[PDB]
Amino acid sequence: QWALEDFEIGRPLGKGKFGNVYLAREKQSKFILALKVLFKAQLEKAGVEHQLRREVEIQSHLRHPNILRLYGYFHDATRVYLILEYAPLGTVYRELQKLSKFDEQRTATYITELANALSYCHSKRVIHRDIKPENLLLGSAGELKIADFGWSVHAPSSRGTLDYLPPEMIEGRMHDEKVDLWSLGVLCYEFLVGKPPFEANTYQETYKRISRVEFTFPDFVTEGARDLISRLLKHNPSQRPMLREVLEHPWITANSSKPS
Ligand SMILES: Nc1ncnc2c1ncn2[C@@H]1O[C@H](COP(=O)(O)OP(=O)(O)O)[C@@H](O)[C@H]1O
Ligand SMILES: CC(C)[C@]12C[C@](O)(c3ccccc3CN1)N(C1CC1)C2=O
Ligand SMILES: [Mg+2]
Ligand SMILES: [Mg+2]
Repeated sequence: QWALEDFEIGRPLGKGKFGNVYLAREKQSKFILALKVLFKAQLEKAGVEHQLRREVEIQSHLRHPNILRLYGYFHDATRVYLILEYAPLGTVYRELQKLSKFDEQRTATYITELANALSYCHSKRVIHRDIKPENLLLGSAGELKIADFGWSVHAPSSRGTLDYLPPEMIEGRMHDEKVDLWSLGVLCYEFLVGKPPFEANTYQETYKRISRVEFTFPDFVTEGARDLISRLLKHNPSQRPMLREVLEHPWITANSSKPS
């Protein structure tokens, strides 16, 4: 159906490991969108065909305002093209670099939107497994949108930076929905502080800090945020709260600008 000739390509939006993402306009409708370009040789050498199929399959059937739409795909002799919803306000990653850290209200609002999207996913027993700032995008009204479903699967299951991964996943053990709850805790901390809680200089040390759950709070982190973050970052996945508990947490309801 679709081919390259149906699109006018514009400025580069961002780069990933495989993805090279461009602004584009569909010629006949003038529909503005983002084109994620992937190199077949690279996908082949890495052997990640199965991940790309999951990305296309999962994300094209999901329908939630806080989840980035994927409309379709095509391919030519050297490349694959994913047709995505364009997110005009950029990444949460960029916004964090701009401001250093977020206040409590901005943080709590992002966490609610995230918890809302993750709740929809887990209801279908879909787990994302790669929640982090560069994969969280912003809409025209500044609303958060989860993207990059390359690592997602159907729980239960086995299998760059370790910073967002829970102990059971890094230790090669088995995992479920609770992995996304650990990542949610890591994100809440990084939003308020400016860096992720287990960050270190080497892969080897980061691994040690994650598996031992070694993190501390700066003085300016309030009691409420401390309580929520400490509940999310439990070694034992079953001890981690449910998304409903997160959305009803006193610190969240006191500071968030959006509902569940
Ligand atoms: N729909 C989009 N709108 C705006 N920017 C995007 C969009 N998709 C991706 N980007 C930018 O391109 C980067 C890489 O995209 P991503 O799909 O995460 O690739 P990868 O799977 O290689 O990580 C993102 O971090 C973001 O900066
Ligand atoms: C025609 C065929 C060879 C294929 C199928 C493929 O696995 C795939 C997977 C998800 C989405 C699109 C496509 C494109 N067509 N693949 C990419 C190299 C991974 C191809 O080149
Ligand atoms: Mg990505
Ligand atoms: Mg990916």
